[PDB]
Amino acid sequence: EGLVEYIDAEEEESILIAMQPEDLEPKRIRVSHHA
Amino acid sequence: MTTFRFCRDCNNMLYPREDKENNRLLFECRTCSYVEEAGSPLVYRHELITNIGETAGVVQDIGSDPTLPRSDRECPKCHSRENVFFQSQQRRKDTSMVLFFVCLSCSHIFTSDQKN
Amino acid sequence: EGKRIAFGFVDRTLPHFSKDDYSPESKGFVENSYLRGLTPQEFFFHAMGGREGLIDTAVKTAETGYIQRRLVKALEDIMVHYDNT
Amino acid sequence: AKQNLYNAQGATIERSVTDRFTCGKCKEKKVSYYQLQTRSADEPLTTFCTCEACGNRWKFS
Amino acid sequence: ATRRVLQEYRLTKQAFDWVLSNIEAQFLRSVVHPGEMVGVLAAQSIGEPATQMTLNTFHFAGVASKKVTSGVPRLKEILNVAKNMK
Amino acid sequence: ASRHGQKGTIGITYRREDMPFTAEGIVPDLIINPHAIPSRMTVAHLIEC
Repeated sequence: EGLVEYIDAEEEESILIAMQPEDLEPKRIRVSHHA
Repeated sequence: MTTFRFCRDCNNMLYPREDKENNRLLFECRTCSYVEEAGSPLVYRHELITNIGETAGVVQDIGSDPTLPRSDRECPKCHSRENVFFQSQQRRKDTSMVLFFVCLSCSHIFTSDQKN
Repeated sequence: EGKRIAFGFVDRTLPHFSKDDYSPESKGFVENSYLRGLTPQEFFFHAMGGREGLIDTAVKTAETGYIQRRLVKALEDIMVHYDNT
Repeated sequence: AKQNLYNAQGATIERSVTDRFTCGKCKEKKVSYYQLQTRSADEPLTTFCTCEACGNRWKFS
Repeated sequence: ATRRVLQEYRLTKQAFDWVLSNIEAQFLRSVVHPGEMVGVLAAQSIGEPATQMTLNTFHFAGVASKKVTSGVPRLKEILNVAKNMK
Repeated sequence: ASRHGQKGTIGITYRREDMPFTAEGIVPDLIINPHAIPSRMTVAHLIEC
């Protein structure tokens, strides 16, 4: 259904990944990445 | 800046030759009879150290690379505030950390170093 | 190797960053503590830092052993005599 | 001439300044430090302290 | 020295004789005993810290502009009497 | 061995009478030394406990 994708160690050179899902919206120290 | 010149007959590069009785330079093809008249006494050039300003390299369709950062600086030409920015893409050891900005709309190149 | 975490990929250090990033948190800086907890990226960088020392021990054991044997074999027959020489 | 005279100099190894360790040679606490995970991970980090006033060096582990 | 004895220590005659005798006795027991195998002692003394030297060799690796050989490779080159140093 | 790189050997065994006890009559099944915590920085052992 195009919901997940298999990525090798070469295509990874041309992608961007948000580690937590909540990092995609606009204790420890977690920084808001500028991307 | 010396430029290669090809013979019009067989596409081979033209070798220089001298004309003593008229004292003039010519370009001849060693395979055929074509001879052409040299326009300048500059035939070869050998520089040693390159005083080349750093270049952003390929620019075409650079706005579709999603691993390239962004900035909100204002365009000096089209007055747009969205652009892509990156460091010099020539990989010399001693290159400075001077940025390069490519505008999103007008595709205009500029730098963060505004030296007069 | 005496430097910050170099660019393993092209113009970055990890797929979660952006090209040409020089911020400290992106080049292997851990601002947390063992009591607080480490985030994944600084955890990875800490892992590489530890791997370096592990390798160091595991091999230079053998090199030092060879040097020690050569040294002891070279000098094994030297003795203080009754002439004090 | 000024630029050449500046460019003929060597690398200055300026070390971190601190005032906690006491030197054993001149006892001036202006002793620089450097600490790293170098000893076997069975033991904690190793520090090396160098006095910037006299040139003394020592190690703590 | 005389001033040090009379002004800093204030020793008497008995204590002075005791100090001189004790100094001579403790010196005479420090000479090396004939028969000692000093070669293996020296080799062990030099090569035991060489085993631990590996750990902190790369501290100069913390300075990139100071890429000068020291540590295990430098000791190796000194021992081999290499004719082409790095 | 525990799950944090802290392993050892049994050095002596005691009976329930010589074991230090709490006010509730509980007794430690084993006793380890605290000189093993600082240089190893195994805070996860303490948190797991």
